[PDB]
Amino acid sequence: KKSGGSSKNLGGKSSGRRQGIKKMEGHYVHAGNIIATQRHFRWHPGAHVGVGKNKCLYALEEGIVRYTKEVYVPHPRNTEAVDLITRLPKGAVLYKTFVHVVPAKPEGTFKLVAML
RNA sequence: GCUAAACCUAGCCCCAAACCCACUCCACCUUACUACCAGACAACCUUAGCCAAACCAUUUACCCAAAUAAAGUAUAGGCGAUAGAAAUUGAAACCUGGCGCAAUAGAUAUAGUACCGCAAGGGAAAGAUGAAAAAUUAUAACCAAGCAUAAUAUAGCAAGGACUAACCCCUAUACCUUCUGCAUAAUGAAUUAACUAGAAAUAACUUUGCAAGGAGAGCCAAAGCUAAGACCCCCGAAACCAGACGAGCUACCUAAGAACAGCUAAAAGAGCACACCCGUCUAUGUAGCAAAAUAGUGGGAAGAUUUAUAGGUAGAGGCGACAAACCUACCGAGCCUGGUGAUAGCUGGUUGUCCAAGAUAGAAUCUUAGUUCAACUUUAAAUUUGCCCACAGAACCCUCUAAAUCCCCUUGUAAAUUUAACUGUUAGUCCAAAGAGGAACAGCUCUUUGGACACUAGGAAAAAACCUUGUAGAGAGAGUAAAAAAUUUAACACCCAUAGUAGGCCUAAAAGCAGCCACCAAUUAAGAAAGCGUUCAAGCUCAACACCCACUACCUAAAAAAUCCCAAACAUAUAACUGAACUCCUCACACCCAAUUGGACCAAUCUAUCACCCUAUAGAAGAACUAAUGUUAGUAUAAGUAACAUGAAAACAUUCUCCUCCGCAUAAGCCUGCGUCAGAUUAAAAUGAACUGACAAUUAACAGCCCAAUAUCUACAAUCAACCAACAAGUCAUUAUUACCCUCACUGUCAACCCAACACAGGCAUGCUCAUAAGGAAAGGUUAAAAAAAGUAAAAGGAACUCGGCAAAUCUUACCCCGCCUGUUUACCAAAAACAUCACCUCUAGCAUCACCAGUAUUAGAGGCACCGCCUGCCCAGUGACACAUGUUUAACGGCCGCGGUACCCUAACCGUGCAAAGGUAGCAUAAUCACUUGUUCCUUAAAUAGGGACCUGUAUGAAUGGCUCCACGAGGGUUCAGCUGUCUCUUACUUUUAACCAGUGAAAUUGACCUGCCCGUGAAGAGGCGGGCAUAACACAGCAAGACGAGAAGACCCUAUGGAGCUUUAAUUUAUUAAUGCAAACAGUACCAAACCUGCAUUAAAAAUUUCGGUUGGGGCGACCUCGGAGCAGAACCCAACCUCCGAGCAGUACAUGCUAAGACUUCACCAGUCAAAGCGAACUACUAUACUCAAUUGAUCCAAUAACUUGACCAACGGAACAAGUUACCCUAGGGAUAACAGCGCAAUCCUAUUCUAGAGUCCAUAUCAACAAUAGGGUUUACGACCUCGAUGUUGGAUCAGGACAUCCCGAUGGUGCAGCCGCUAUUAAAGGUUCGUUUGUUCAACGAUUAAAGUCCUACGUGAUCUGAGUUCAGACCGGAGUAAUCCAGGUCGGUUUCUAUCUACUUUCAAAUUCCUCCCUGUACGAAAGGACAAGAGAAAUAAGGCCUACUUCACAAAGCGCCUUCCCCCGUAAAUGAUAUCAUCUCAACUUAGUAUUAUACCCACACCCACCCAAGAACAGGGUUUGU
RNA sequence: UGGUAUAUAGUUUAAACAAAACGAAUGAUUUCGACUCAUUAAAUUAUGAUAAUCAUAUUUACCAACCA
RNA sequence: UAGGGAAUAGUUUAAAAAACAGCUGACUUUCAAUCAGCAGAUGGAGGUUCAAUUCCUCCUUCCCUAACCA
Ligand SMILES: [K+]
Ligand SMILES: [K+]
Ligand SMILES: [K+]
Ligand SMILES: [K+]
Ligand SMILES: [K+]
Ligand SMILES: [K+]
Ligand SMILES: [K+]
Ligand SMILES: [K+]
Ligand SMILES: [K+]
Ligand SMILES: [K+]
Ligand SMILES: [K+]
Ligand SMILES: [K+]
Ligand SMILES: [K+]
Ligand SMILES: [K+]
Ligand SMILES: [K+]
Ligand SMILES: [K+]
Ligand SMILES: [K+]
Ligand SMILES: [K+]
Ligand SMILES: [K+]
Ligand SMILES: [K+]
Ligand SMILES: [K+]
Ligand SMILES: [K+]
Ligand SMILES: [K+]
Ligand SMILES: [K+]
Ligand SMILES: [K+]
Ligand SMILES: [K+]
Ligand SMILES: [K+]
Ligand SMILES: [K+]
Ligand SMILES: [Mg+2]
Ligand SMILES: [Mg+2]
Ligand SMILES: [Mg+2]
Ligand SMILES: [Mg+2]
Ligand SMILES: [Mg+2]
Ligand SMILES: [Mg+2]
Ligand SMILES: [Mg+2]
Ligand SMILES: [Mg+2]
Ligand SMILES: [Mg+2]
Ligand SMILES: [Mg+2]
Ligand SMILES: [Mg+2]
Ligand SMILES: [Mg+2]
Ligand SMILES: [Mg+2]
Ligand SMILES: [Mg+2]
Ligand SMILES: [Mg+2]
Ligand SMILES: [Mg+2]
Ligand SMILES: [Mg+2]
Ligand SMILES: [Mg+2]
Ligand SMILES: [Mg+2]
Ligand SMILES: [Mg+2]
Ligand SMILES: [Mg+2]
Ligand SMILES: [Mg+2]
Ligand SMILES: [Mg+2]
Ligand SMILES: [Mg+2]
Ligand SMILES: [Mg+2]
Ligand SMILES: [Mg+2]
Ligand SMILES: [Mg+2]
Ligand SMILES: [Mg+2]
Ligand SMILES: [Mg+2]
Ligand SMILES: [Mg+2]
Ligand SMILES: [Mg+2]
Ligand SMILES: [Mg+2]
Ligand SMILES: [Mg+2]
Ligand SMILES: [Mg+2]
Ligand SMILES: [Mg+2]
Ligand SMILES: [Mg+2]
Ligand SMILES: [Mg+2]
Ligand SMILES: [Mg+2]
Ligand SMILES: [Mg+2]
Ligand SMILES: [Mg+2]
Ligand SMILES: [Mg+2]
Ligand SMILES: [Mg+2]
Ligand SMILES: [Mg+2]
Ligand SMILES: [Mg+2]
Ligand SMILES: [Mg+2]
Ligand SMILES: [Mg+2]
Ligand SMILES: [Mg+2]
Ligand SMILES: [Mg+2]
Ligand SMILES: [Mg+2]
Ligand SMILES: [Mg+2]
Ligand SMILES: [Mg+2]
Ligand SMILES: [Mg+2]
Ligand SMILES: [Mg+2]
Ligand SMILES: [Mg+2]
Ligand SMILES: [Mg+2]
Ligand SMILES: [Mg+2]
Ligand SMILES: [Mg+2]
Ligand SMILES: [Mg+2]
Ligand SMILES: [Mg+2]
Ligand SMILES: [Mg+2]
Ligand SMILES: [Mg+2]
Ligand SMILES: [Mg+2]
Ligand SMILES: [Mg+2]
Ligand SMILES: [Mg+2]
Ligand SMILES: [Mg+2]
Ligand SMILES: [Mg+2]
Ligand SMILES: [Mg+2]
Ligand SMILES: [Mg+2]
Ligand SMILES: [Mg+2]
Ligand SMILES: [Mg+2]
Ligand SMILES: [Mg+2]
Ligand SMILES: [Mg+2]
Ligand SMILES: [Mg+2]
Ligand SMILES: [Mg+2]
Ligand SMILES: [Mg+2]
Ligand SMILES: [Mg+2]
Ligand SMILES: [Mg+2]
Ligand SMILES: [Mg+2]
Ligand SMILES: [Mg+2]
Ligand SMILES: [Mg+2]
Ligand SMILES: [Mg+2]
Ligand SMILES: [Mg+2]
Ligand SMILES: [Mg+2]
Ligand SMILES: [Mg+2]
Ligand SMILES: [Mg+2]
Ligand SMILES: [Mg+2]
Ligand SMILES: [Mg+2]
Ligand SMILES: [Mg+2]
Ligand SMILES: [Mg+2]
Ligand SMILES: [Mg+2]
Ligand SMILES: [Mg+2]
Ligand SMILES: [Mg+2]
Ligand SMILES: [Mg+2]
Ligand SMILES: [Mg+2]
Ligand SMILES: [Mg+2]
Ligand SMILES: [Mg+2]
Ligand SMILES: [Mg+2]
Ligand SMILES: [Mg+2]
Ligand SMILES: [Mg+2]
Ligand SMILES: [Mg+2]
Ligand SMILES: [Mg+2]
Ligand SMILES: [Mg+2]
Ligand SMILES: [Mg+2]
Ligand SMILES: [Mg+2]
Ligand SMILES: [Mg+2]
Ligand SMILES: [Mg+2]
Ligand SMILES: [Mg+2]
Ligand SMILES: [Mg+2]
Ligand SMILES: [Mg+2]
Ligand SMILES: [Mg+2]
Ligand SMILES: [Mg+2]
Ligand SMILES: [Mg+2]
Repeated sequence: KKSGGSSKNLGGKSSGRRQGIKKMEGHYVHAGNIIATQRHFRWHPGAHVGVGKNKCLYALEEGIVRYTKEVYVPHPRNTEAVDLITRLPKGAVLYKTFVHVVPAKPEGTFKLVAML
């Protein structure tokens, strides 16, 4: 009988992006394999780890994935990060979580091919 | 032992072969089956649609002249669904058979007959001996249901375990379907027999053959190829189209006919009133007399009347005084056949045994009742890891610094992935936990984690979701698991008090105690005062001393609903026992999940070959029925029930009694259908006969069946036809000339009769009779209960009944609304205010040989309004029409304002301003007119939501969509005087019918099976069937209607379906058709130019056609929403919903290598799409965090179109998008749904109600006489909501009548406590449910108001108790009006008039709770107690009444061997809330859940009933039957 | 019963610390008056809290309703 | 309860203008009319934009519509 009002909120129907870690600590990866996806920089690229447009971390070499805590030093051109470290107390250091790939195989080997 | 059972032929089916094709005579196209006369009418012309496309709109296979192959190829196509060649290639061919049926099969077939239908057309059923029936006292018996032989004994899904024993004991909630879940009161089923339902490609698998080849040309082939085997149901709509058949009913019309007494007036669409026509109201009837009737009452009855006969109009239609009427007994558009096995995402159904595995995140979708992908699940195969998991490791911003997860060697285990091939599931329930919404309600809704259920067992009482427990068998063995409810409450001090001082101040006063300051001090000891109190004072307590032991607790305070409480019981014998399908023991072992899937066996039948008292191995298939409101047949149940029938006596000769609705004849129709003989047949009836067989019969004068030609003639009604007067202007006639001498044939003739399925209470024209000279019988017999039906009479009253004076009686006044009037309509729920109508007005048309019309603008046609009377106002902006250059037109569609201010208020002549085409004029007005509204006032009634007259901005009155008056009329609606009455107070008596009993005959719906109880509880939420209790030998008959969610009709309300149809339109598409215009074509004439018809191509109208009308949704509608991104819910890998909470997007800017290419990866849970990228080529570069731009989303598939190419194109926003389609249905239809609303129940308790706790405030003071705020704690289930659990193959819904059952939260009556209780009246609380709780006016009302009363006129529940008991005013279909909405169809919370209420009782229950009675008033006490006065009791006692219950007839009254009331008689106990004594714990006191005493209690008292084979028969104050009483009154 | 509005001099009426209006008085003015002008008197439904705002009950207004 | 629209000088309208009203004068014996001058406005709050009656958002007042079916 008595009619009621409607909800005034629209949208909010987006689905999950299925982002996060794809390769955990100790996993074996091949060159090109995506290690992690993210919308903001939660994990930073370390050794033999590339970063794409969308902050996607991928393996540059074949090997084992490792996660570490390292000291963060921004690039001087980056003004937002450089305007933050100049306001820190003398003695403080910023830390961030980096992901690395420890290579497994060597670049190659020298083989005998002829005896001239 | 009956009924029955059983059979093998009749013939039929599919092929082959072969082309096929008459006859005695007579008759047959007119009314077919009819001997015989003047004619000329003639045949051809695209099938459409269902359906498919999941809608639909282009489109959607249908032999078309050779099997195979080419080939499902070329090609076509909303390039979708699907459709689909050819060239070319090139085979075989002996009718006489059957792994076909065998009487529900096979042809429908014993036959296109019987029968149904006007017609087209539809369309059956069944038989059974034997060699011989010229062997008929024959051919044995044994078998379905149903019965009989032979009824029954506490108790219960009917059995099982058993047992000496049938029953008694113990255990046990029918089946199918459908669901989250059914004993469910959800579906289907009476039962027996028979019949009745899974059809196939692709690929793959299995088993042979051959093998780089296979195959009996085609084709395939990187082990393939050939062959075989093995997988895809049944019934059902409303509809659509084509072609036939129908106007003997009905609607209208044509031709020529008929009927209408009597009276009044004599003029009549006049009145009274027969025949006749219609069908107003009431009752009855409701499977009937009747698929629309009967009785009574009513309307009309010389006209727009009624009616017989023949003919005409036919479904894309007709007809229509429009009711969406009627067109052969369901017309929103007929019937039949066919297309047609229409379609159905929907319901129902789906047939042998046994084992095994087996419950599922989600996405898209005109999609959420479905489907596809994924996920889960199954089988086969290959391979190698899967599950469990150690450290280490995974973010800052930030609020819960969460339980956890992700990753993961070891370890313990045995699964996992991949490949191949498939189906089903995709409508979820509770519990725990984390949360969202709602109300920190819901058996509520939405997500997540896990569990259980949808499988077994045990337990929690019964029990889907809680606990225990799972792997299957036998056992008269054992050990265990879970598993039983505990609690009982409030005593408390005694004793004593002098003084500075009335401290100071304030104050009228302030003295311990209104306020401010101080708060010192006397006495052994006592506050410049802690609580009451006083106007201020007085006055009473507390803190003090003394005395000596109060020598305490300071942890909780209640309860009430409705049929009947609910196991029975128990405080004391030593913790162990009982207890499963778990586990052990002896033996055995494939032997307990829906859908789905895999596998092992098999009945019968046919065929091949065996076999040979009924089998084997194989091959085949119409291969298996406890269920489809299934089909046919048989037989039960209801049920020997409902219902049906014959006037009397007698010599069967006749007579008597009573009806007379008639009767006789003709026409029509029918066709031998009560004449004789006979009968085994038949009626209720083993004389009669309408049935069977034979025989006979209706005789023409009545009637029917007619006529030579040509030309020609026919002005003057009828009505007693004469006066007279009319309009509606009428039914009757010849002559001339020619031709023409035979004559009585043929047919109908009966009856008790036709149309309605009937030997039907219906329908049926005319003449005479008009109450009969003709024709008929209401009672089978008895009894004389209820209820019911039809009548008669009724004391006193006289509408108090009721929605209403319905009905009955009686013979009557006045008024209002609507419509003028007679008239017409929804055959079968509406007769009316609706339609028509005289009159008025608008529009169109200047004319002839089939309508209008044999007419000509004083005409005809299309429409509106509705006689008359007074009137019909303003608007042409918009739409339309006309005219076309403006323009014209509303008696065409339609429309006809607002703001602010001013005379005290109200109002505004007036002032200011804007808009419009014009601004609602006259009039009327609380209306039949949205709501407000029961508006105000007068009349009317004792009392008025009624009615009438007025007042009235009515903001939604209003003028030919006609407005306002006024005669007459009305089965219209409303009010009323008077009278009348059984309508009512308040019923009663009698008669008839029915009824019951006897006799005869003998139905229907219904039926899972039944060995068919009550209470409470439980439960799919309302139990005869479950749990706990109570009750209980068996059995008929008559009554009742509370229940069996009783019977009946697959709900008509509501929702759903990409289901239908009707109507409307500014929905989409289209103009075939019709009309007009233009061009062309055709055609001619003297640079100009050609009539029309016809054809083609365009344009514009008209009138139509086809198709559709999205979804989500705490039912639908309205509103809102539909794609993408960020945040929270979701805290830590990923994922996660709500019509949940917030913020955003549908770009922009910079580059111009945002160039080419390419490993490896992520992925919005599928697909599609989307995303990140090393190296490399080529560039750039030595500075630019440059080498995939910044930016969060910043977006759109295929086809198609454009384009030379590159490339571009949709707010396809319903955003995975249909190339293009809206409304309405109450005129509606079909399929379903309790998956989904409205009534009811159930849950919940926000709202509502009640109580308690708290003590601010009110009450002069005074918190608790009384009332009560802010809040708190519980309970109730009467309101309004919310939820969607049972029911939509039906649970009938308001109020009232009838009868009431129950709760107490008590309205009166009773007993008590308190009072701001003097008394009389009251307020409040405790206890009490035995008894009682009125009549009236308006309203449909429940309520409410009012009038008069009462001791009181209680609150609630019982399916808002009760419709198989009633009522239908209201609500709530089909008709209609008003206002409003809309272009219209149509619609509204609106108002108004009208509108069919079925049921024969099978079961349960009940049908004498036998018998104590309640209250008011009067007198008296008493003018007493009380009291200033006014005023005015209780108790005791007495008397008289009312009601109720139970009886009776002396009188009265209705009546009369009797029954009744209006009359008379009788009527008997109590209830418990408290108030008081004695007296301990606690030596006072204290009514004591202390022992005890009293008010103060009934084994409710007693009363009633109490014997028993004379009993055939009769009588009765006894009674339905039976029974009972009497007969010492059995001629 | 329900909610929704409600209140201001003596009345009438904006607004609450109280504004204007009718009437009253007073003068100014006129030969005297009316008009006019000026001046004066005159009020917040009352109860409890915030401290002047919410409540509290009244007060009259205002619409709502058995049901099928 | 749901939904749409509106708010501009004291008043009524327009896309920051007019009209009156008001104030100041002239004309008239006086008033009115007339003539000549002067003033006054974007309900409220918040935000974008250099700039907002003119782009959005919430609140107040008022208006209109719907509030249905059994
Ligand atoms: K369809
Ligand atoms: K047959
Ligand atoms: K059920
Ligand atoms: K049912
Ligand atoms: K059932
Ligand atoms: K069934
Ligand atoms: K005819
Ligand atoms: K069903
Ligand atoms: K569906
Ligand atoms: K004092
Ligand atoms: K006959
Ligand atoms: K009849
Ligand atoms: K006679
Ligand atoms: K009729
Ligand atoms: K009538
Ligand atoms: K016009
Ligand atoms: K009236
Ligand atoms: K009146
Ligand atoms: K009109
Ligand atoms: K009438
Ligand atoms: K009587
Ligand atoms: K009954
Ligand atoms: K029923
Ligand atoms: K709901
Ligand atoms: K869509
Ligand atoms: K609720
Ligand atoms: K139902
Ligand atoms: K005591
Ligand atoms: Mg989100
Ligand atoms: Mg989501
Ligand atoms: Mg289709
Ligand atoms: Mg060919
Ligand atoms: Mg046959
Ligand atoms: Mg038998
Ligand atoms: Mg038993
Ligand atoms: Mg079955
Ligand atoms: Mg259900
Ligand atoms: Mg059950
Ligand atoms: Mg039952
Ligand atoms: Mg059903
Ligand atoms: Mg098959
Ligand atoms: Mg069609
Ligand atoms: Mg047709
Ligand atoms: Mg006829
Ligand atoms: Mg006839
Ligand atoms: Mg005629
Ligand atoms: Mg006459
Ligand atoms: Mg007459
Ligand atoms: Mg008459
Ligand atoms: Mg007619
Ligand atoms: Mg009509
Ligand atoms: Mg109609
Ligand atoms: Mg079908
Ligand atoms: Mg199994
Ligand atoms: Mg779509
Ligand atoms: Mg689904
Ligand atoms: Mg591992
Ligand atoms: Mg799913
Ligand atoms: Mg639930
Ligand atoms: Mg003192
Ligand atoms: Mg003093
Ligand atoms: Mg003092
Ligand atoms: Mg004293
Ligand atoms: Mg005092
Ligand atoms: Mg003091
Ligand atoms: Mg003391
Ligand atoms: Mg045991
Ligand atoms: Mg076991
Ligand atoms: Mg076993
Ligand atoms: Mg066998
Ligand atoms: Mg066999
Ligand atoms: Mg079969
Ligand atoms: Mg059978
Ligand atoms: Mg059957
Ligand atoms: Mg019976
Ligand atoms: Mg009978
Ligand atoms: Mg009879
Ligand atoms: Mg004759
Ligand atoms: Mg005769
Ligand atoms: Mg008789
Ligand atoms: Mg009889
Ligand atoms: Mg009777
Ligand atoms: Mg009488
Ligand atoms: Mg009355
Ligand atoms: Mg009267
Ligand atoms: Mg009455
Ligand atoms: Mg009458
Ligand atoms: Mg009339
Ligand atoms: Mg007249
Ligand atoms: Mg009718
Ligand atoms: Mg009628
Ligand atoms: Mg009329
Ligand atoms: Mg007019
Ligand atoms: Mg005005
Ligand atoms: Mg005024
Ligand atoms: Mg007027
Ligand atoms: Mg009205
Ligand atoms: Mg009356
Ligand atoms: Mg009007
Ligand atoms: Mg009108
Ligand atoms: Mg009348
Ligand atoms: Mg009439
Ligand atoms: Mg009998
Ligand atoms: Mg049944
Ligand atoms: Mg029960
Ligand atoms: Mg009986
Ligand atoms: Mg009965
Ligand atoms: Mg149904
Ligand atoms: Mg459709
Ligand atoms: Mg269709
Ligand atoms: Mg659509
Ligand atoms: Mg919908
Ligand atoms: Mg809804
Ligand atoms: Mg909408
Ligand atoms: Mg994916
Ligand atoms: Mg590179
Ligand atoms: Mg979509
Ligand atoms: Mg998507
Ligand atoms: Mg209607
Ligand atoms: Mg139906
Ligand atoms: Mg339900
Ligand atoms: Mg309900
Ligand atoms: Mg029920
Ligand atoms: Mg409750
Ligand atoms: Mg007080
Ligand atoms: Mg639910
Ligand atoms: Mg049923
Ligand atoms: Mg009580
Ligand atoms: Mg009572
Ligand atoms: Mg009821
Ligand atoms: Mg009943
Ligand atoms: Mg009625
Ligand atoms: Mg009515
Ligand atoms: Mg109307
Ligand atoms: Mg009537
Ligand atoms: Mg009835
Ligand atoms: Mg006395
Ligand atoms: Mg004592
Ligand atoms: Mg003592
Ligand atoms: Mg003077």
